[PDB]
Amino acid sequence: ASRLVLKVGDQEVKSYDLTGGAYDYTNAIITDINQLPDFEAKLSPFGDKNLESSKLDK
Amino acid sequence: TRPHASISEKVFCLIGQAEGGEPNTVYELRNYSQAKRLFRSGELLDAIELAWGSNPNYTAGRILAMRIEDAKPASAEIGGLKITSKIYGNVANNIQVGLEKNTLSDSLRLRVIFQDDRFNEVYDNIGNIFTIKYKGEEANATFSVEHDEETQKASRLVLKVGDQEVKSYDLTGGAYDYTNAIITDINQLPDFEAKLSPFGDKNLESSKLDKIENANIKDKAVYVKAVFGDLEKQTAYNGIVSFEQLKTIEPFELTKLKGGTNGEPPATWADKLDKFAHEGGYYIVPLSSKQSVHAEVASFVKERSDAGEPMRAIVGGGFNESKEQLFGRQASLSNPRVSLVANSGTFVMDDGRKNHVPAYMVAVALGGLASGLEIGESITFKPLRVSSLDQIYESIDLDELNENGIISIEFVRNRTNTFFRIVDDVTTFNDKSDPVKAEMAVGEANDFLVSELKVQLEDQFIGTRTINTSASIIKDFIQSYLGRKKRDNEIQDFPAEDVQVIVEGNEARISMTVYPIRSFKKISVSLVYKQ
Repeated sequence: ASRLVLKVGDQEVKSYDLTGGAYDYTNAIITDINQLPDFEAKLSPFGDKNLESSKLDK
Repeated sequence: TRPHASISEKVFCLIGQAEGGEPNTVYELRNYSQAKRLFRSGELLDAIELAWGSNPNYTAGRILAMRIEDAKPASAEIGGLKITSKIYGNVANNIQVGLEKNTLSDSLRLRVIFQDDRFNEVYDNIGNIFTIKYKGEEANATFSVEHDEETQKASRLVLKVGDQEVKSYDLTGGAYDYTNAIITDINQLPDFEAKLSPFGDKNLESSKLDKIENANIKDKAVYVKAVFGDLEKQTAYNGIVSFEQLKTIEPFELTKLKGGTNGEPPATWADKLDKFAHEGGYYIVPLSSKQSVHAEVASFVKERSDAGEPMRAIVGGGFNESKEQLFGRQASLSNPRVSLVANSGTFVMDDGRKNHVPAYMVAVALGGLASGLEIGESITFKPLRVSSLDQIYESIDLDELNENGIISIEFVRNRTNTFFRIVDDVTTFNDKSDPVKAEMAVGEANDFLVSELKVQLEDQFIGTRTINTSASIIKDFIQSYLGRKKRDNEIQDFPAEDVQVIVEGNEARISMTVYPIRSFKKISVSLVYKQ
């Protein structure tokens, strides 16, 4: 995985660059999505999955 | 709270593929906290801690190290600034820098992020050097700051009441080099006031102030900004990043630096390896692998010794290299001052990871041990503290290796303990008839003794006081020197009566004999049982 992109309508609001940096771990993605006023993110209740963001799926 | 509490002569060299710090420059090392600060990763960081973790008792002294890479720093041009990373290599690309505005103060804000170090800092109140206020009863009052259009240095600060100048502060040079003089003199005027910014002693040079015109003062405490000089004050000696002004500074989005490079593997080593030619190291071990390195290092060492600088290298071939390969490497490396290590293994290390260790790094460990020994003390039978050795060799194989001049390591399981001891210090030079060439400790003692004798002869005689310093005086000086060295036990004995000097003109030809320390190597016991 290289990018996670949030799009409102047709246009990108923000993108999380998963190639490497602040978003090596998914929990940073959860926190930053939660930081956006219009978006929310919540971790799965079944254990601290907490996977590396490079292993996310298309 | 500035005063507070918070909570071996044989210098050794390392060179090879380090993955951190600026390359092509020699670094002198004393503690591995210094190493991690500079050599973040790669074989050099392992090699340093191995040298200082080489032996339970012995350790290497100060280490001279260079990263041999063509690395360059990541950099960016954005806004009115050129941004350069202090880190060298590909990792520098991860650095992200961005300018913002603090609207509450009408001032810039800077942020730098580097996630690998977990480094994240904010710099605030950038600019806003000092405020000006006015109290006169006239309708309005203003000020202006103007530059020299060529250098863009501030040249004047002018205070104007109505349309006309009351007073001007000539910032080109003189009493107003520093802004604090401007503050004091504005405060001296009855109708004007000035107060320094509360956020630190900004106290900038007045030439670095910014261009302002016709700012109305009467209703406002108006800030002079001087953003770039304040940026330099707050960031010049700080952080991972540095800035240069190309244009106007304005906010820009957080941007990754680009262009961080490590460079290709080097095709040759002379132009970088020769930097050790005056650093004063004795032992050197190259962490790199290829035989071209061994040839170039041997040539370098030989040139240094021919130039009067003693040096010796320790080498070891790869992983599990059989005797046939090692003999070919020895035949390609048979000159003295190079020691070939036969074995490779594993090191238990403070990383937690069990390292898989080539013979090059075993030779590193051996160089760290030898540099920690006393001058003239042999690595023979000393412990190595290797974890496990990928060893094919038994007693006859060890004989074959050692007779060929190839250093070998033997695992010994004592009755209740295990240790790895190295059998001998034989050099790669094959002919055993001359132990100065064949044996490393004898050569080391010879090099140090000869250098000392050279220096003492220089001081005593090549001061060139007179030709009347006849041959008998030189003989006496020699004999006194050898007597001192016998007293120090640096030599076993010398003939008192068999030193001769012949002098003719400005030249003295001298011959002497010295008995080297005779080492004792072999024992055989014929145990017999009776009754």
